[PDB]
Amino acid sequence: GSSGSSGTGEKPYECNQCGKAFSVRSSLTTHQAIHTGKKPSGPSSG
Ligand SMILES: [Zn+2]
Repeated sequence: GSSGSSGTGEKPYECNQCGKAFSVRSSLTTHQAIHTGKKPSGPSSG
């Protein structure tokens, strides 16, 4: 599609998991909590 920030593009920080927009990136981080989605590696590796 059309990808580019040259005109139309408001609310750069918004949630998609449940659908909740925000204002400050700091806010999105506070909401990311309930939206668990991490992938920490283990102490061993192959
Ligand atoms: Zn959400």
